Amino acid sequence: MKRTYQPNNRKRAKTHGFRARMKTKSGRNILARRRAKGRHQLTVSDE
Amino acid sequence: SHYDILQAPVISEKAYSAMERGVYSFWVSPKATKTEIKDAIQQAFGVRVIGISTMNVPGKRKRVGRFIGQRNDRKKAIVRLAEGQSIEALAGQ
Amino acid sequence: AVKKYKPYTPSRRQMTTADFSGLAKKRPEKALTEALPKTGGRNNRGRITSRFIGGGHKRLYRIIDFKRRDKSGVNAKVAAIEYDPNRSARIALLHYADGEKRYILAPEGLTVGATVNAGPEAEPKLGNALPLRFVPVGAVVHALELVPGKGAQLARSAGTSVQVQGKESDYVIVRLPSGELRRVHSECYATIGAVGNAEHKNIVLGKAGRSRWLGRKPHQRGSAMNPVDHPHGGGEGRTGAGRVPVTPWGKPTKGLKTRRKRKTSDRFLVTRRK
RNA sequence: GAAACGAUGACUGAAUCCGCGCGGACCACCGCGCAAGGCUAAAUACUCCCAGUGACCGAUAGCGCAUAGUACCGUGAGGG
RNA sequence: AACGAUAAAAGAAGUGAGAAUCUUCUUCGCCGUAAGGACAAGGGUUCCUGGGGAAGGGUCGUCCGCCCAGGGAAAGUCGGGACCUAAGGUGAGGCCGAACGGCGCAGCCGAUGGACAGCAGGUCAAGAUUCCUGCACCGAUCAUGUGGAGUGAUGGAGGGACGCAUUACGCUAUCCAAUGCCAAGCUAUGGCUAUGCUGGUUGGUACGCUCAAGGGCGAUCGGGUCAGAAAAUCUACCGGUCACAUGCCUCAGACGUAUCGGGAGCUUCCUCGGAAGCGAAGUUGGAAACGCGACGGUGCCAAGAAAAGCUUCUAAACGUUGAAACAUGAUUGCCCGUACCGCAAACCGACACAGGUGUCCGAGUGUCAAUGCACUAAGGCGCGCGAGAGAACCCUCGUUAAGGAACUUUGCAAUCUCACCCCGUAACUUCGGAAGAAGGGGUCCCCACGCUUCGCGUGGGGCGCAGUGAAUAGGCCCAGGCGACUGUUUACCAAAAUCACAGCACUCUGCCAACACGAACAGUGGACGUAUAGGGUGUGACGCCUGCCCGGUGCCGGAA
Ligand SMILES: [Mg+2]
Ligand SMILES: [Mg+2]
Ligand SMILES: [Mg+2]
Ligand SMILES: [Mg+2]
Ligand SMILES: [Mg+2]
Ligand SMILES: [Mg+2]
Ligand SMILES: [Mg+2]
Ligand SMILES: [Mg+2]
Ligand SMILES: [Mg+2]
Ligand SMILES: [Mg+2]
Ligand SMILES: [Mg+2]
Ligand SMILES: [Mg+2]
Ligand SMILES: [Mg+2]
Ligand SMILES: [Mg+2]
Ligand SMILES: [Mg+2]
Ligand SMILES: [Mg+2]
Ligand SMILES: [Mg+2]
Ligand SMILES: [Mg+2]
Ligand SMILES: [Mg+2]
Ligand SMILES: [Mg+2]
Ligand SMILES: [Mg+2]
Ligand SMILES: [Mg+2]
Ligand SMILES: [Mg+2]
Ligand SMILES: [Mg+2]
Ligand SMILES: [Mg+2]
Ligand SMILES: [Mg+2]
Ligand SMILES: [Mg+2]
Ligand SMILES: [Mg+2]
Ligand SMILES: [Mg+2]
Ligand SMILES: [Mg+2]
Ligand SMILES: [Mg+2]
Ligand SMILES: [Mg+2]
Ligand SMILES: [Mg+2]
Ligand SMILES: [Mg+2]
Ligand SMILES: [Mg+2]
Ligand SMILES: [Mg+2]
Ligand SMILES: [Mg+2]
Ligand SMILES: [Mg+2]
Ligand SMILES: [Mg+2]
Ligand SMILES: [Mg+2]
Ligand SMILES: [Mg+2]
Ligand SMILES: [Mg+2]
Ligand SMILES: [Mg+2]
Ligand SMILES: [Mg+2]
Ligand SMILES: [Mg+2]
Ligand SMILES: [Mg+2]
Ligand SMILES: [Mg+2]
Ligand SMILES: [Mg+2]
Ligand SMILES: [Mg+2]
Ligand SMILES: [Mg+2]
Ligand SMILES: [Mg+2]
Repeated sequence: MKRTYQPNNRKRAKTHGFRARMKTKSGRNILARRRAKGRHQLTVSDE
Repeated sequence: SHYDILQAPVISEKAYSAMERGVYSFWVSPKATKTEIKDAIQQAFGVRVIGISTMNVPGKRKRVGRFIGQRNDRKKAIVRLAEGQSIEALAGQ
Repeated sequence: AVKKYKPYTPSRRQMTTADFSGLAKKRPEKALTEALPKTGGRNNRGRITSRFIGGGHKRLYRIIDFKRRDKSGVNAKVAAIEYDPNRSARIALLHYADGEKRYILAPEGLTVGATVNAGPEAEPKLGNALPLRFVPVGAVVHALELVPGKGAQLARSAGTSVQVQGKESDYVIVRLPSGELRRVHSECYATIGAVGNAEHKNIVLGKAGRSRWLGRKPHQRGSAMNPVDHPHGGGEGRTGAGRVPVTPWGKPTKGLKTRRKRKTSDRFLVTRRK
C-alpha cells in the first residue's frame, strides 16, 4: 500500500530548508541549536 | 586569466577520433560561460571557432577505506573550428 | 414559468429548472467580467468560518453599478438581459448614447430595447434611477441605498419589493421585504420596480447534486455528532436534545434575539420586522 | 489583616523654606530626611577557551566519542 | 521451518581450478491495453568497456543492479530561465499588537496553466529535434541597395479569453485484402511445381493553372461630448451608406513533378561476429481515430481564469536629407536540464518484498461492438535452490452411482444460469416502470435463391453426444422488516436500519447583519451576498395527516 514518505525535492527544500528555517525565530533557533550539536547536517539543503 | 580556464584536454578513444575529424575536447572550469570558453580557446590557440557545445559533469562518487566522497564536478567542452584548422600541441597526440 | 421533467430517473420527477427563454444569449462583457475564486468559508487565517461551503460551478463576477449617479442626467437603452450566477436576479446591459456600457439589476417586466434614465429628473417608470423623495408615494421600488451614493444595499434578491410608505423629515418612510419599516434619507437614490425572476422561489432542487452545483456542502445535524463535537452529541440512540435547542457554540437557537442591544440604527427602525 | 510604605492602569490633581516627604491605621509631640534630573571604577557571577593540580576514571569506566554528533534511526523537531 | 506466486523446462557446445545456475546454438514454455514501448516524480553512475569474487545474491556462481579502474551525457529551435500571470506566498508606505510578532494596496515571487523559431536521416561499445549530413526557421546587431517622413509608451482600445453533452462533412496516422508491383530461393511426406510458399511495397523538402471538404469575413462616411483621467486616424454608442444567391480569404489533405533520405535484400572481408559497399518495387480496392481541417453544428444550465506577447491610437520625445518598412549579404546564438532505472530488482514499502506509483503509445485473427475473452506478432520473459518420491494430513482444482438441503446457526460454500437473435412476459405502480420479470425457441457446415454491403433472409442438403462446439458469460421467484432513491462511513474485526440527501418546519438576522477566526477599535470569512439572502436547529422522496397539556424549565412580551 501507499506509504508515508513520498519524496519531493521541492517539498523537502521548501519545508525543512535553510531559507525556510531562517524565515522564523524558531527555525533560526533550530539552526543555532544544531550548529551547537556539531551536526554535519545543519539542514536538508546540506544533503 | 585565459589559460586558467582550460583545465586539461580530454583523453579517450572518443576525443582522439574527434580531433581526427578536426574537433577538439577540453576539461573546463565549471563556472565558464560558453563565450568565455570560445574566446579562451581562440586566444590560447589563435584559432577561429564556428561551433561549441558544453556539458556539466557530476564527479564520480568513490570510496577509500571507510571514507565515502565525491570527486570534483567538471565541465566538458567540445569545439569545432573552420578551415580545417588544427592545434599542434594536441593533434599529433 | 419553470421547466418540469418526466420521471425517467427517480430524482428527475421533483426536479425543476428556471425559465431562460427570455435571456438574450450573450457572453458577459469582456470589460466587465472579473475573476471570482471560491473560498471554503475559510478566512485569511485559514480556518473554516462560514461552514459548509465548497465545490460548485466555476464563477466569473460581473461588475455592477448600483449608485447610478455616475450617469445621472443621460440615459441609456436596454441592450439585453443575461444570466448572472452569483445573484438571485437576472441582470441587464446598458448602452448609453454617451457611449459607455454598464450593468444594472434587471427589474420585473422591463423588456430588452427599452430606454431608461437616471437622475432626479426622471419619470416614475420602470428602470429610472431617482432620488427617494422624487418618488410618488406608495410606489413599488427596489435598489435602495442606506447612504446617498454608497450604492444599493436593500431589495436585491429576486422578486423583492420596497413600497414607500411616504415622505417625512429630510427622510422617507420605507417598507422592507421582511415587513420591517425603516427611515431612509430622501437624498438616497432608488430604482423603480419589483426585482424580477420572481418565480425563483418556486424552483425545486430535486437531487442532492443540485446543492453541490450551487457550492453547498452537506449540512451536518448536531444530533449525529459526538459529545466532544457539539452540544447535541451523544446518547444511546436517535435522541431529542436533552436541553434547549442550541448552536454549536452553545448560545440558544430558536427564539433568542441577537441584534446588538445598544445600536445607532435603532432610531431609524420605526417597526420591528415581524 | 487595624495595612502603613513603595509601585502603576483608570479618574483626579497641592504646597516651594514659618515649606515639603517619612517614621506600620489615625492625632499631637519628639526624631530622620531635601522626591519628581543623569553617569560612575572597585569587591560579586559565570566558564566556551588556557595552565596547574587530584586518597577522580583507565576502554560496559571516564565526555555521547581514546574522538563522531559520524554510522545509523526519523518527513522533521530530534535521537544516536 | 523455510529458500518469496505452479509461466517449465531439455540437449548440445563453450569456458573455467571448480558449472543444474555464466556464454553460444537449437528447441520448448509464459506475457502480449502487457509481463511490450515512451515520458514525469523519484533515485544517483546503478549506463558502456575491461577486469574482480571476500562479503551482498535466500543454492551455486567463472555471473550480477556487487567490488576496482577508465570511458560515456554535447541544443539559438525540445523542458526550465534571461517573458507572463492563478491559488498561495510576499510586501516600502500603511493598519493593529506585553515582547518574538499578526495583517496588509500597489509592486514582487509563484506552474500544475498563457507565450514561443527544426524537420528528415545517419551513427560511439555507451549521447542524439543536442553530434554529423541534407535542406528550413527566429530574434538581435551592421553593411549595400529599395528609403524618402515618420517613429509610436510606464497611459487608451481591440485581442489573448477558455463550460458540459452530443454531432454532420472531408482527410491522415494506421490496419486489412489481392493471379497488383518487386526480391529471394526451394519442391519436402501423398499432392502442389505456381495461379504455391516468405518478405518488402514512401518518409522530408520544394515547386506545381491538378483536386479539395471544411473553416475564417463586414467596409466606410458622419455625428454625439458625456464614455475610455487627458489625448487620439484607435474603441464604444447613434445615424447614413455599400448587388441577398455568394464571392472576398484560408487549404487539413490529395494528385503531379523534381529532389534529399529510406528501403527487402544483395555483395565482399572477417578477428567466442561484425565492418563497409550496393540497392528492387512504390499498385488497386477497403477500414479508420479521442488526431487534423477547426476558434465547426445543435442542444443544455450548474453559466464555464489572469496577465504578458500580439494588433491598434494618441501623450511625451527626438526627428522630419535617413522615419518606419522591405530585400540580399555578413555577424551573432548565454545559463541550467539531457547517461541509466523509471508499473520496477535501480522510486515509496527495513529485503533483488506477490503491495503502492501520475500521463502517452499499446499490432493481428476470431468474436454485435470493445482498451472484453482466447491464441498470437513486435518486444519481453521462464519470476537466483535443485533433484527424486508418489504415505497420512493440508491447500487449489476435475469428476462422481442412488438420493437432492436429509447439511447447518444460515444453501455458508460450491453447482445450476450465462453472450446474441426471435417469441413471449404477472401482481403493482409515482404510468417512468417493475423487466433481462417469468418462460419458450434459435445458433455449426455445404449449396442455390433473394436482398443494401463486413452481412442477413428464405429453401433444400450434411456431420457429431453436443454447433455463444474452447474462453470471457444473469440462477429465478413469492412474502415481510428497515431506509424513499444515486450516494457516505469506522486506513487495519461493523458498510448497516449510520451519516448526507431533495423536500418540510421553527427561529435569528436591515447590512460595520446575524454568526465565526483573531494580541486587535487591525484584518478576514459571511459576501464583492441584501430577507425569493444569510446563519443556527430539527425532520427526511412522495401521499393522507401531524391530537390533548403552558403547571415546572427555556424563549418572546408586560409592568403597579
Ligand atoms: Mg547543455
Ligand atoms: Mg564503484
Ligand atoms: Mg437542511
Ligand atoms: Mg454516532
Ligand atoms: Mg459540551
Ligand atoms: Mg444529548
Ligand atoms: Mg503610597
Ligand atoms: Mg580490557
Ligand atoms: Mg520443506
Ligand atoms: Mg524463487
Ligand atoms: Mg517447481
Ligand atoms: Mg579447457
Ligand atoms: Mg533457473
Ligand atoms: Mg555452437
Ligand atoms: Mg512495461
Ligand atoms: Mg542527472
Ligand atoms: Mg552464495
Ligand atoms: Mg577466471
Ligand atoms: Mg552492467
Ligand atoms: Mg542545428
Ligand atoms: Mg503576510
Ligand atoms: Mg508549466
Ligand atoms: Mg516551441
Ligand atoms: Mg520555453
Ligand atoms: Mg467522422
Ligand atoms: Mg492513409
Ligand atoms: Mg491467396
Ligand atoms: Mg511426394
Ligand atoms: Mg505585470
Ligand atoms: Mg535517455
Ligand atoms: Mg514492510
Ligand atoms: Mg527473486
Ligand atoms: Mg515487486
Ligand atoms: Mg489501438
Ligand atoms: Mg487487440
Ligand atoms: Mg486481456
Ligand atoms: Mg519471439
Ligand atoms: Mg524489462
Ligand atoms: Mg452424485
Ligand atoms: Mg446422477
Ligand atoms: Mg426447510
Ligand atoms: Mg452463496
Ligand atoms: Mg406496461
Ligand atoms: Mg430471458
Ligand atoms: Mg446424428
Ligand atoms: Mg440442433
Ligand atoms: Mg461464472
Ligand atoms: Mg439507504
Ligand atoms: Mg448504494
Ligand atoms: Mg473497519
Ligand atoms: Mg467490512
